[PDB]
Amino acid sequence: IARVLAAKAAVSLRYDALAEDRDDSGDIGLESRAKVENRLSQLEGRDLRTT
Amino acid sequence: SSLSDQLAQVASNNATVALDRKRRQKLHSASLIYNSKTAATQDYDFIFENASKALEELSQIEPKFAIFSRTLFSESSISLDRNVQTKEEIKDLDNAINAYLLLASSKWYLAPTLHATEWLVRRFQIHVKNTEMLLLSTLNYYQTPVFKRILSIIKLPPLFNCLSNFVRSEKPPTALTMIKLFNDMDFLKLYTSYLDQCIKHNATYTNQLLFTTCCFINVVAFNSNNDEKLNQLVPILLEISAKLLASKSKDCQIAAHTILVVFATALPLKKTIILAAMETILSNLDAKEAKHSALLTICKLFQTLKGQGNVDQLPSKIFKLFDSKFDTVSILTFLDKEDKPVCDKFITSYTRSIARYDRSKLNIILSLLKKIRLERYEVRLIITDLIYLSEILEDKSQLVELFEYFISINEDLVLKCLKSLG
Amino acid sequence: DESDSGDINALTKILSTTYNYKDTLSNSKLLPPKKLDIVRL
Amino acid sequence: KQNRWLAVGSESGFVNLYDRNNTSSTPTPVAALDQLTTTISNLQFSPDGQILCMASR
Amino acid sequence: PPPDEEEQLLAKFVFGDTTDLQENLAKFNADFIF
Amino acid sequence: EDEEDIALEFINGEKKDKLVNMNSFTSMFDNIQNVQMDTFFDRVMKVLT
Repeated sequence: IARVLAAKAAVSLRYDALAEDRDDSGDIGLESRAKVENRLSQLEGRDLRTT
Repeated sequence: SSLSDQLAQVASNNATVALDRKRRQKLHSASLIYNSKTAATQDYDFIFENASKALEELSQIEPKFAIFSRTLFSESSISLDRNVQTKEEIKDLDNAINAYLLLASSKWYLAPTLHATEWLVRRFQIHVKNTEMLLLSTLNYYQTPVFKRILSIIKLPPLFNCLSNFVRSEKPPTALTMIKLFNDMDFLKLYTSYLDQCIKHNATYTNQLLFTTCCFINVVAFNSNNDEKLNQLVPILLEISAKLLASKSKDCQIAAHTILVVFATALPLKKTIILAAMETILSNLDAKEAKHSALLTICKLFQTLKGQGNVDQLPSKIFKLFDSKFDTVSILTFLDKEDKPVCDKFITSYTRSIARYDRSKLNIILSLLKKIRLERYEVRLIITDLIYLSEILEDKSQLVELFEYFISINEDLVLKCLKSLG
Repeated sequence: DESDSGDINALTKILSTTYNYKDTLSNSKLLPPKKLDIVRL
Repeated sequence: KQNRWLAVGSESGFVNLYDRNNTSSTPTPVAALDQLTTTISNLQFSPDGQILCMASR
Repeated sequence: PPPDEEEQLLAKFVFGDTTDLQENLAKFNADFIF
Repeated sequence: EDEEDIALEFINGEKKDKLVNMNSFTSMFDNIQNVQMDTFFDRVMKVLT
């Protein structure tokens, strides 16, 4: 998750810093937040132990 | 068989006798509110006192719980033991317990229910005898802390061994494993029976239907590649759909709408099964919200039809039933909304049914065709039937107008049908 | 207790009569999506 | 009869499939098949237009 | 003369009879609760 | 016109549909809490469409 969150952290950041007409809404991050939340779910949903 | 194996079967039967002190400690130690060390110290009177109060709070929330006060939570129940009773008596006790587990299925979030069930766990050892009913009622709370406690104090039946790992484990059972438990067919028959009891008693609630729906849908998806298993799934799960559709409660019917649609896309079916499905869907369609879900389901089913007569007209009984629950104005409204699902095949069938059976609606045909773009093969079938209409039915302004519409759009196809027919 | 001697129970009935729940692919003129019926010569 | 499918091969293995029945300078392919991993040396449809056999030599 | 009702209650408590309970279990019809 | 052209005219008429795969309804479990059945009904259609 640290790898996934950091990678999406850079994308959300580079839009904050270098955007000319950025809106004060945070839309890009929220979409990024969903992808990390989904990635966490399937990553956590797995069980190493055999069932 | 070896001597050890047979003695094991004797032990399993004799689990709740409490022959000696050490056995009495393990049995009495199991609890849903208290830890082991405190549990051993308590007495039945103290436990029952909490339950009597807890049941009273549940009674205020729901009057039905008050009945068990006369049977399971009565002061005489303190002296009642299951090991000492006869075979006939234990069945009545099991029936009383199973009924209670149904009512408490929806109130597990409330604190008092966890106290009330403690009396049954301690007094009647439902965690050993009625193990299956307890797990089935609390299946949807699998992530809740209450479900974790249930696993720790319960010995899993042979069908539920998918949860064997998650007994006394920090992580709660994952969503993925619940699909595995439902995947085995034997569990589905078991869950079907429990679900059937809920419908008979009208004990269903949204959360159960949501969880029951989600597992059934997923089971189909997990079996999409293996056709032969999907075939074995149809007898079980479609049978559930008939039962859910029988229920008056709308949320039960909507779950049937979810589960039917996924098979239709998952596995092509005979038209007779599809047509039979419509009649059941339309028989008990009264709730508006169910009414919306039904219409999408009807359209989705026909799209899966991929055989000759796919766009054949509906049978007469089916047509009259459909118009009763969906007047012509409604379907036009459905055709209006821009985000409509693809429904061309059903409208082609519904179109031809009007020409065969209802002449006065023939004007509506003009409106319907304009709103939705039908496939070329569908249009050809419509033209062919309308041609026969003119020969038989008297010529009408609406009738010629329908041709006149087909004159305006794709005139050449009109000649081809006329050339082949007349 | 029991004797046989639009109805809601239509679907459950049609299940009883039919054993094969999958439409025959011989009659249909579109091929199935994921399974191919292919034989070597 | 007019053809309703168009497939364009590529060395990387991708095969972009275009629905001829539905015009623009930039058309969006309906699907982008990538199961093969090598150069597509043959693209051919079934006579009725229901199977596309893509191969790499 | 037969026992009064209020006697049957005390007799139920003193002797710890459970026949009354077992009767209700037998009469327990699930549909009635629902 | 011939019978074949009618048959070939069906195959053009048929339109693509999204097949159901194993990892298609897995996400439902995540957001199956405190949602009315009707909302859940729509989402199943959304993934199906």
